[PDB]
Amino acid sequence: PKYVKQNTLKLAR
Amino acid sequence: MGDTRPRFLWQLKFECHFFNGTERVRLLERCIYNQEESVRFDSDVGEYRAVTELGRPDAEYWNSQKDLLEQRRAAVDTYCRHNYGVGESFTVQRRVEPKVTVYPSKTQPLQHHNLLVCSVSGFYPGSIEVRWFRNGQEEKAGVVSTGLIQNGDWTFQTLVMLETVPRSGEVYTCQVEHPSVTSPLTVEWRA
Amino acid sequence: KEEHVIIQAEFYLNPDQSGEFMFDFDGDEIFHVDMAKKETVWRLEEFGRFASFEAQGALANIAVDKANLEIMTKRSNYTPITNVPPEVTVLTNSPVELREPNVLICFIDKFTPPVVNVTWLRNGKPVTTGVSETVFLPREDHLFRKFHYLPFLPSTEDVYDCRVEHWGLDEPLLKHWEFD
Repeated sequence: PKYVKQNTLKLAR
Repeated sequence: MGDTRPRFLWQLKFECHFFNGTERVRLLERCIYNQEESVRFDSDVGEYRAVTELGRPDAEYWNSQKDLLEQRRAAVDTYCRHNYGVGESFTVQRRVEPKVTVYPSKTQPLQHHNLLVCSVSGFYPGSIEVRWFRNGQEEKAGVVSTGLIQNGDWTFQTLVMLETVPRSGEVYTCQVEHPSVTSPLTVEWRA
Repeated sequence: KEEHVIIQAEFYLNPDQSGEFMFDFDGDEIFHVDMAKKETVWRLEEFGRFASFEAQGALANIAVDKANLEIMTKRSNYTPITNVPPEVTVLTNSPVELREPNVLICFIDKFTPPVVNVTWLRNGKPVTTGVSETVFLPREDHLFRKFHYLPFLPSTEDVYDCRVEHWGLDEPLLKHWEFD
C-alpha cells in the first residue's frame, strides 16, 4: 500500500 | 530573532474530501501565495478557476492542457480513493478509548462550592460527548468545557468542569460517549 | 457533511530556502518528507510498517514549488507575506500527579510564515533531554500550527516555560506552567 502524490504543475510564465 | 528581510511563501494543498465512506469524493487543489489562495481545481467544477487576479494566467494555461485536465478529473479515483484505501485501517478505523478521571480542582475559588473536573484524555477520533449528571439528572447549566484539544500525536483530550454546591449524599457523574466504547463510560464523585 | 479529509500540503519559503511536504488526515499528520535526509518520516512509527511513500516524489514536487514561488514573487511585484504572530498554550497530556511521568505540550498556533524558534525552559534554563516536535501543520486559514513536547516528572520545585520567538512578535513570548 503506497500513498500516491499529486504532481505540482509549473505555473504560467 | 532578527533578520527582517521580506519573506515570500507558496503553499499547495491537495484536499480529498470523503462523504459516506468513499461514496462521494471531492478533490480541491489549492495554490496559496503568502496567505491568499490564487487558483484552485475543484473536481465538482471540473476545471481550474482563478480565485484572485494573480491566479488568472495559471487557470488559463492549465485549462488549455487536455491531458492535464483528464488526469485531474480522474484523480478522485487514482489519488483520493486510492490514498483512502491505503490508510483506512489505521486512520478511519483507529479507535483509542479515553481515560476518564474525576477530581476536585486543586484551587477552589468559592467556599461551600466544589469545582469538579472531568478529565478525558488520550482518545481518538475527536468526536466525543461529555456530560455531567447530579443524582442522575443531566446538568445543562453551570458546565464549562475546554473543547476538543488535538495533542498533535493522533490523540485528543478535553476537560469538563462543573461548579457544584454539593450536599452530603449527592452523587455527581461524568459520562463520556465515544466511538471506542459501546456503552457510556462513567466516573462518579460522591459528595 | 463530510466524514474525512486527506490533505497533501507542501510549501516553499524564500529567502529561507525552506520546503515541506506532508500528508494530513483529519488534522493529524500521517507523514512528512525530511528534506535533508530525503526520507519519509512517519508520524507514528507503526505507520511505516503499514504503508509506503516514495520520498523522491516529494523532492521533485518541492523543486517545482521553489521555481513557482519565484514566479509568483515576481508576478506579485515582490509583495511579501504579512507576519501573523502565534498564539501559544502549554498543557500536559494527562492530569498531573507528583512523580508520575507526564508530557508537557507547547501548542504554537495561528502563525505565518512557518519559521519559529521554540525552547523549553525548566527553572529558566534550556532543557532538551527527550524533547521532540512536529513540522509545520496546515490550517484552513492558511496559517500554521506546530507542537513541541517535553516528557517530565512532575515536582513541586520545578517550573516550566515554553519560549517562542517569531517575526510577528516584538519580544519573546514565554508561556508558563507549574504544578498546581
